[PDB]
Amino acid sequence: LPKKELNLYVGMSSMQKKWYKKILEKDESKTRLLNIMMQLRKCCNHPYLFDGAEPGPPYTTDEHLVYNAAKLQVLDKLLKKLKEEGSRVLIFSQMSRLLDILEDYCYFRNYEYCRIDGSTAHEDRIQAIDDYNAPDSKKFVFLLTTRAGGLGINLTSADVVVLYDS
DNA sequence: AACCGCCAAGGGGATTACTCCCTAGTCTCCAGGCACGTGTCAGATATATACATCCTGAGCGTAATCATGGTCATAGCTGTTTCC
Repeated sequence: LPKKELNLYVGMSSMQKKWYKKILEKDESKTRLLNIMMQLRKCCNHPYLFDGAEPGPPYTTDEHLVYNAAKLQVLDKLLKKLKEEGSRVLIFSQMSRLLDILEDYCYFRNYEYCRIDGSTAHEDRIQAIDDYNAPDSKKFVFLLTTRAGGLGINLTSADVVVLYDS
């Protein structure tokens, strides 16, 4: 059985277009751009990563996060579809900090999962893998990094794997 | 949460060649600024008064202390009662 591949070209969120211009035109201000590569990469990845895109002193946790994000709207659609389809999904990303927001947004949707990140533990890696690969595991999603997570482990219990970033 | 390894990629510091035009040296020139006389004014001088202010009690207020009274507690005395 082969594998399918689709590249979900989604438009960059209009809400963060303010800050994306604020990065291109150097408009928010008075910070580093020593690696314009990464700065645009983080804005390409997620807006709240720039330390002030989340204005709330209580830091509200609601649909605004998926609202202000370009990708998570398609993610929310695909998570709803794959939940009914029973697809056991794996998510890969580069920024461990971004995964915190996904961990927070996983809490919002109340999914079971296990978060493996660079330098979590030794026994925690084993146990989180076991719970995810446990038979009939309801851990519908699985947070994982890119350069720390997928270098030899087998996840045949899963079928669909999604990249947040390239 | 520092440390350390790791990872790729712009980024700008380095190097080479060249051009050029601006500053240097000279040189001609002259009036600006510096010495050189001089009066006048604004600080210095010399009193006198006005005033602030400190000093030390003139006195006044305040509290601290001793005096003084009243009051209650306890002890002593005796009268009453009951018992043999």
